[PDB]
Amino acid sequence: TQNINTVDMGLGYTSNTCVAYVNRVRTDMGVRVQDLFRVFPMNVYRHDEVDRWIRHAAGVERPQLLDTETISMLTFGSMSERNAAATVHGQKAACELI
Amino acid sequence: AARRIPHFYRVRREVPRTVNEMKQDFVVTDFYKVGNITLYTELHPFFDF
Amino acid sequence: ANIFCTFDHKLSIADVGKLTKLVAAVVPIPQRLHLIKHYQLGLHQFVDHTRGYVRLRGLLRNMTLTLMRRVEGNQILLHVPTHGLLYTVLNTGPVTWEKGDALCVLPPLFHGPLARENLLTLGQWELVLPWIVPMPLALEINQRLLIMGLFSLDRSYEEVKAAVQQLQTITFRDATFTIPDPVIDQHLLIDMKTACLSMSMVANLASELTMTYVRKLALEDSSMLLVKCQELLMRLDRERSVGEPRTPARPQHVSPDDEIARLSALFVMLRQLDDLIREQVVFTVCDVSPDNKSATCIFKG
Amino acid sequence: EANIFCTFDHKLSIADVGKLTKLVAAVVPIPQRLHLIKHYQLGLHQFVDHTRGYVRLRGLLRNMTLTLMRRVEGNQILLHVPTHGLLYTVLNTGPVTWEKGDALCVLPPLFHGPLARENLLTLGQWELVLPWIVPMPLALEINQRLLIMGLFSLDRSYEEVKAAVQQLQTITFRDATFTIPDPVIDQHLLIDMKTACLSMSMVANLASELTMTYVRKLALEDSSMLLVKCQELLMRLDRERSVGEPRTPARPQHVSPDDEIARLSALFVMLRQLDDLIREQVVFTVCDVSPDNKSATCIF
Amino acid sequence: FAATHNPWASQAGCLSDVLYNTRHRERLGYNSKFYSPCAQYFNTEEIIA
Repeated sequence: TQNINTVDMGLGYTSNTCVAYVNRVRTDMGVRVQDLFRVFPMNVYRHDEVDRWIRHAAGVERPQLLDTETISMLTFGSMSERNAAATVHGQKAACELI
Repeated sequence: AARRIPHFYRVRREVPRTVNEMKQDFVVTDFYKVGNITLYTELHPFFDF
Repeated sequence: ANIFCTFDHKLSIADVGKLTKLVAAVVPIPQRLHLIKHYQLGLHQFVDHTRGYVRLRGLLRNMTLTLMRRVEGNQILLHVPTHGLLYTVLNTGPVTWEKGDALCVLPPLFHGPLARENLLTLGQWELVLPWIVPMPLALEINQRLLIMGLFSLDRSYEEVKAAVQQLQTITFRDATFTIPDPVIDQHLLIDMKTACLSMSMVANLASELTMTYVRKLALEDSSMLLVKCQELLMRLDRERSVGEPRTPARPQHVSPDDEIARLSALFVMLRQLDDLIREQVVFTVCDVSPDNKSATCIFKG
Repeated sequence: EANIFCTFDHKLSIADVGKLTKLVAAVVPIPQRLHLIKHYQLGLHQFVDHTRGYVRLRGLLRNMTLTLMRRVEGNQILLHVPTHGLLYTVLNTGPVTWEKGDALCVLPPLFHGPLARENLLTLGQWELVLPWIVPMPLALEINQRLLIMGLFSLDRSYEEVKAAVQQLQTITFRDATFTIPDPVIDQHLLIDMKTACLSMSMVANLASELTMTYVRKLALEDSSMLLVKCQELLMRLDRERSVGEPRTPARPQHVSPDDEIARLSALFVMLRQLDDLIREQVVFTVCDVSPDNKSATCIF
Repeated sequence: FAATHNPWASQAGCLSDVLYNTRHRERLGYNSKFYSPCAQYFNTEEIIA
């Protein structure tokens, strides 16, 4: 172990940085909106069949069988969204505001 | 069957519709979206499965 | 096997003086690095409003604990304990110790107390240390907070309020505490909620599955024990269904995907309780200092 | 005492000592805890028997002693039993990833699916089979899954249990799929089912009357997703029990704090008695894991 | 120099302020692992700091 430390021997500002060059974009400027059922997995509708029908018509699946990963996702929060099989466009990002 | 035409309606139960009816109610830019479910039904422009 | 833990923040020499009084005590660290930032030291990274106590116990169960050894001008010399070797641990726990006690480590209950850890804190960081409690007090206080969690739903009546008022007050040799209620703002914390609901549903699936499974094994060779098991469940049925409507019609035929889901659900809901079922011992004491300020304890684990 | 010398009746060529010299710090089982030992009882080859019971191999292996393989030099092995507590290093060949923080158990090995059947040692008919070193959640998962296999499958024809165990034998744990080879029922497995049924009968008996109706109360109060699944399970169990409506609960009469303390402490005792079937004690606590996931340093 | 350009977005109790405050998300039991862009805009605590 080598314990070093810095002391600013200049007043005001003596060192600058400059964003200068783009290599490329990590994301895709994708439009896949944020899946709020992954963001809030706990919440359901009060009536049962309206919850089932909204999840069916929106295409979002429910957890089928209960496991320690299901309760760990519901309690702690984890990687609920699974990695896509093919990604030519890279990372994706979009979120919504009224 | 011309006489027993209410005997089908004598039982009171919802009947599921076909996947053809599940297909025809889709607009042309939602037919290709992943939320559409009848994509495994269409395999050929001449035949429906 | 020593760890260095530095602080990025400015510390005074008076901060060292109020730090060096915690000279040989346990800290948790999440994993063993040779050099670690102080933001991972202590339970401050985990404690917040909406997690609760049982999260702290569960993440303390696998958090590696480390005795403190020395304080330097900027860094802290930590010493990881080893199995079977004696060490010196100071009793920062709220309960006095005696010779021959078995010690476990549980998260503290006086979060943000009047002491405020004797005012050892930082900018958006208060150093929080886990309690080292004797094993029987640890297990009974776990049971006490769990049955506090059961009555937290039905807080309408007043005799349950007197019962939980008994539940807050604990008794021990020159020790009395007011245990904080896990229900706050008329709602339970989520960890106590899932722990108690899983425990109750394990009891439910047991009470409705044990008959068919003792029959399924009792078609084999029989003993007196399964006979008295069936008789005990008959006692439960004859004291249970005295007001329920007759002919409930439980069938001997049931599709397999039901009962395999029932068994796996029962097993996972009991499986998520063993952080609070088993009390993994971590220390026993071979000699207690006078005024119980410290103790030469032997490490277990 | 500590360093245990083994031998070989057969000579090793350069290929044999070459594949032995990459087996350093591998854990092998020894049944005897003696000094001048022999290589036919080394490993699990004398104990392995297909169509005999995986649970038998499991019980004898958890009864077997463990030791560490270091420093062959030609017709010598130098097994060294690890002392309790001190840090050691391990090298596993079981195709399962590891973690710097979890614990370990030792299990009889499964077939991964490529079916190599070459553990890089064979002397004539005699081969070496290594016990799999498995991280703790996968270990208790396979233990509870063979327990459900033994508990469910009694008094059933082959087709329904086949449809159960084609999806029950498979376990996907951290991008790795495993299947249990020999689930055949045992008298020892019968005494596990005996302890299981007695423990669940006892937790059925002395449980509190409020905990028997607690999930009904939380059902009537709050609706959450896991609560929706719990209401689905409990109401399906209720309608398999009774077609009548489950009544709402009122003010519980028998409220007594010492009563709840006593009955729930005995309940915790009985849940410990049930969990110690599947909860195996640890064998290795990780200090460090190698980045290629081949070796590790574990404190035991 | 206008009062408000989205009255469903700038009040102290709108759907977005309760939807994207990590205070309010923590009160609602949100998945902490997911990241949202606009959470840096609604969180008033480091805004005050």
